[PDB]
Amino acid sequence: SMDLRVQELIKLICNVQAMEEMMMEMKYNTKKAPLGKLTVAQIKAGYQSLKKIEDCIRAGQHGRALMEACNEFYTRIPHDFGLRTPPLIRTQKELSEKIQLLEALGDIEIAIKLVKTELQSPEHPLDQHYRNLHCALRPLDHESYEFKVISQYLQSTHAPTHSDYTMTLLDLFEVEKDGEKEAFREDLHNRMLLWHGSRMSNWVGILSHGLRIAHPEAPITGYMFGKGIYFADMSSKSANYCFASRLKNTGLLLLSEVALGQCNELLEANPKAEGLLQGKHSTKGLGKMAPSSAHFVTLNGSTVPLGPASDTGILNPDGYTLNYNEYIVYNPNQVRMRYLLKVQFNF
Ligand SMILES: Oc1ccc2c(c1)sc1nncn12
Repeated sequence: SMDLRVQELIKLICNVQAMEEMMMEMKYNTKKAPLGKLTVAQIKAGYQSLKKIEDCIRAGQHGRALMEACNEFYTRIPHDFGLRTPPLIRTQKELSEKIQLLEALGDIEIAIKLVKTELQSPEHPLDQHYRNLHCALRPLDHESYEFKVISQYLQSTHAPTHSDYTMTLLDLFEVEKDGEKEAFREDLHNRMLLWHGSRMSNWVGILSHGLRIAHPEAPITGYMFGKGIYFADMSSKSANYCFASRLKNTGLLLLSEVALGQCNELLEANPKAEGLLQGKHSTKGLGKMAPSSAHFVTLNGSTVPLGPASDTGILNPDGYTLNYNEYIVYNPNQVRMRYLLKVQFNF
């Protein structure tokens, strides 16, 4: 039967009640728009509505035109603000939160289809849920070399500007998504083992379908370097995207092999960065701080950029400089998911 540590992981990520609660925390109205009736049509219409809001934000047009565009969004994607006036979506940050909400609904839509029982199946439902992921998860020995390198990568690349929590590694799984090896660009140079964080609602989607580029209808300004798959070399930069809290302080972190090839190195946000590649295989947003190559090690022949991070001396002379690197590939065939960390956030 299923390892007890794998059963606990599946039970955790397949919990629809937890998805309901995360959605209610993001102000989505699960009473008016239940997760059972969630569709890709509803989400796509939501993205279309956020595009009009993006246009108002871009132009500095608040007031009544913004209020009308926001009502269309709240009609297409029901929210619960109780007795409060529904707030305007006014800042790029606010727009990003609504893109993240629709990205969460997309992975929950996948989860609701997958976390179904068949009468005829002789399997416990938990077992059926795991089989339906088409993704092997194997628990690793805490005395193993891999666990030691991954513990060090987690701790040594916790950024100094993310001092509101530490992370304790509760457990570690090897990930083997069916088909991901066969698809992967093994040929490409510059293969790095990099971080990705996501909300607890998203892991069924990510493990069963892999990391995916943003929806085509999503507002382009939601994406600092366009519609690719985003990774960090600093554990805490990625772990901030877990959105864990004091009350929900268990999250997951993913390590993937990312075939970066030649990076187009950029100093400032450019949502059209995908077009600027021109023969290059990835975008690298340069940070002020990064692990130094003197501390690099390998795991399964991928480079692990162990910290501590130090000043890169990179500055954007005409803009904000990223504190930390980020890596964007625009094709899932440049990603191979490899490890899944069960992380206790110490707030
Ligand atoms: O601009 C971004 C957006 C998302 C994102 C990063 C950079 S690095 C990372 N790790 N998990 C999620 N992410």
